Amino acid sequence: TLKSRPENLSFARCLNTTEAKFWQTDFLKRHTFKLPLLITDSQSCTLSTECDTLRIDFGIKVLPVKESMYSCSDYNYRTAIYQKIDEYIAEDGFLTLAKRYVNNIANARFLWRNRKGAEIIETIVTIEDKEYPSFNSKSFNLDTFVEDNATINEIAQQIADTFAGKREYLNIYVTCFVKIGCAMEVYPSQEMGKKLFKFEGSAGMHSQKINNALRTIDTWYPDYTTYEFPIPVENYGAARSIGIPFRPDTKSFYKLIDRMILKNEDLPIEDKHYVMAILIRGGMFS
Amino acid sequence: SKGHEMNPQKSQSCTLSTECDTLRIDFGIKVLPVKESMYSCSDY
Amino acid sequence: SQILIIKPGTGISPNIIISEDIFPVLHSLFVEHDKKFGITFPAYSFDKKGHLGNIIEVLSEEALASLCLEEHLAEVTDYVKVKKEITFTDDYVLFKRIREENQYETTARRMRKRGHTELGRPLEMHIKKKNQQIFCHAYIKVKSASTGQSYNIFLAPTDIKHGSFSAYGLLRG
Amino acid sequence: MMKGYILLEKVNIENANAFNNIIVGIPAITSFLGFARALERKLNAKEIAIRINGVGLEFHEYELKGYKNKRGQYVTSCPLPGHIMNQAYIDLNMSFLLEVEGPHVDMSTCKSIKSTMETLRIAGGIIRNYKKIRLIDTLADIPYGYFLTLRQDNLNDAAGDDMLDKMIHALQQEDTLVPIAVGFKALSEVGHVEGQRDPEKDHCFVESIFSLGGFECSKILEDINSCLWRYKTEEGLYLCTII
Amino acid sequence: NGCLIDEALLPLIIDEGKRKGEGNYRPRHLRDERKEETVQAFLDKYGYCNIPVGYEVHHIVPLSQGGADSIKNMIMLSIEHHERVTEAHASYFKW
RNA sequence: UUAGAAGGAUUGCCGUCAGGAAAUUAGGUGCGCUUAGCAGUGUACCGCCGGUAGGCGG
Repeated sequence: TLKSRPENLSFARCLNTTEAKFWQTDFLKRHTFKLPLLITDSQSCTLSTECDTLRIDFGIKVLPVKESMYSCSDYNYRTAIYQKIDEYIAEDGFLTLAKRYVNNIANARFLWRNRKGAEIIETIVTIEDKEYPSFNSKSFNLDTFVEDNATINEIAQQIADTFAGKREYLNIYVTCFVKIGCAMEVYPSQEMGKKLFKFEGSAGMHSQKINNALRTIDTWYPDYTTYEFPIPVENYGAARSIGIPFRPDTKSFYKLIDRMILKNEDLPIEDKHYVMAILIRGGMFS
Repeated sequence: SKGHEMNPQKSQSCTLSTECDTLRIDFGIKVLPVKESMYSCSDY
Repeated sequence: SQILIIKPGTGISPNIIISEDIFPVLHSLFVEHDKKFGITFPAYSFDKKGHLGNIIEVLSEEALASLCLEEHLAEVTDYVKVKKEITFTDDYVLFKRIREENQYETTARRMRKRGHTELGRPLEMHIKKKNQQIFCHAYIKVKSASTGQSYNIFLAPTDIKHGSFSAYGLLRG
Repeated sequence: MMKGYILLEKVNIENANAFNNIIVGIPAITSFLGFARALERKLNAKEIAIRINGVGLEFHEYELKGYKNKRGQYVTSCPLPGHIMNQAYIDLNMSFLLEVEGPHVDMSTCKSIKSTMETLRIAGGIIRNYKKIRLIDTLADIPYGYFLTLRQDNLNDAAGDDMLDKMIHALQQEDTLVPIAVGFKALSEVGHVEGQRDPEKDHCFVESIFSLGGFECSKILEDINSCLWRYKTEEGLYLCTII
Repeated sequence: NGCLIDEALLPLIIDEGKRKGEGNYRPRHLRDERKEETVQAFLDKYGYCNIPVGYEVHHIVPLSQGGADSIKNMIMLSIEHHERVTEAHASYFKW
């Protein structure tokens, strides 16, 4: 009857992320130019007088959702979960959730703060030694996701394939070119004065913040018409910028997966998107 | 984060360098006989 | 009054988008028009330390139609929401600036160039005492016009309910 | 006739009469409920008109006047007379819970109890200090102490010929049981014998009766009446109980 | 006036609490209550009529480290300076 | 209110004497681990009117 969730339950990530590096280059000559961005002692990083282009490089491992189980103490819960995933990967191709994640990689939300004064900002994404056409980032706004561009349809479909389980893996390598201006300041992540984070000597952003940026796709939260802005997808909808939970005890994943596997019910596809969006993270236990 | 609801901590996360793309795992095993593997038995 | 909305949950905090996105462009618009306008923080919240808010409101007594805010703020759309309606209302608090004295060094020069010869501790009492109370109020950075310095202004309620303006859009003596 | 619970928190009795004949230490509970009738007697001397019906005792801290020897047996200490009759004394940081019913229970009658209790003594002991006098609404509104319940069922269902033998057997089974003094049994018929405290009251020679009681924790106790003491007067068997 | 304006005498302000706070930890159940009459009387110490803007009180000897809610114990710290001394008493006594 | 009262207290050399010790096998087995936004804008400057009172311009 599947009366309760198991004592130990965990899902692995399916959007694994590099610690993003930084580089300083020039927009005019960018494909043949790269310079390290040292942190340059309250630590504070800034560009050189000549170089004017931040060159953030990050990689994304996409893994299937079925083979991301890591601990389950009831086989009945396991088969039901796999069946629920199958239910979805058949109805939808996981393209909607893919399109959302890839849109976040297409509109420069990974650049949390380092995108204010960017005149021209270019995002290049490569998979499997196949360089894709340029993603201009200022054209795509950061509230409404887009669904009718061919190349972003291409990469999104590939991500959907591995997500569904058709592919066992999919590595993504993105280089983003920010013309922040000559001798301007770049803002890397902080780690516990103002202690700046160093990756391989050069500065860079924590992988967590970057993954938080690629996770902001929640547009199906209950109180949306009111806020009308995408929030990052956690279990309780806790956007730290506002300060209040955005799903108390109604559409929470805890309650939602207690109404999907615990009690057989055909959920709306808006809420089924969220249950699988959560599945990308982990820690859903008792 | 939040879990089972009704200050940052340090964590270690090793990663491959930017140039490298391969993990090498080095180990060994000593295979030893089963017969001369009794360390304590109290009855001949 | 015209309400300019900080779009929330977009990344950065509201105060940096207040400091480098709306205030700088407003400063130019306010000074070039000879009729002065005003800046109001409807969501101003002095809990322990200031927190400007999530809204700014531009206020006056046709001159707001001559401000042309549709086209002067078209570069930060993915960040600032421009409400097209210009309604008038009375639920406003206007805002004054609180001086933060000056760095001991700055005052020392001033008070040595034309002042007394011997001057020690009492500046280290007076400046520090007034500043702490002043520095806890809400702060906006503004890039300079002709001095090249980073001025951290400090904003506070006035309740004057009607008055004149400065080039920054605040109350003045 | 509203009923309310008034908590007198951390009352520090100094030199209460610990000696009660066969029982030395915990004083007779008749002292601790005659404190309630004295605190009601002087309140109806004023215009408060409160009738206290029950009082619960929470023994938070204790000290017996005396010294521990090498072996472990205490030796009690007494004041020097101005021939020393058998006597012993105890200090008690204990908190009262008063079931109070009457015209009205309010914070002004807590202030009246605050004024009135500073001229009172509990078991012949002066009051040094008090923490707070507050009306409580639930068991949570009571600080961490240990109430004195009457575990008469342990004494009744105890193996022995006589009830003393039963009490000796009872203290040899559970250790938290303490033998406590409760009431007075009549030894003669009532009448106007000469030499009384107040000539108009009928007078009866008595003998203290004793029982076995237990200590129950604050957040382990169930209900509030279960820890409230009351006066009951059968013919010739005056005593305070828990019912 | 009652306010820790000078930051030079600050290190004594941590050291006196740490000296009477070391091995003086006391669970909340046995700690003094934060009665509002104490900050009321400390406002009536010198004028004020309310807590002054941007200054706010601090038990020189941490409440947890056996402190009293008396007049001769409390002080006004700056907010950034209160952050410094509360990081000090967080680290030193290991709350 | 086992109600109602109480000055225990003046005084002292605890010291001399010493063989604890002789023998051992700790130990044999193991999934830690799934996920995680650091900041109030870093927080400010430089001059002006004046007896170390108050303000002001950018």
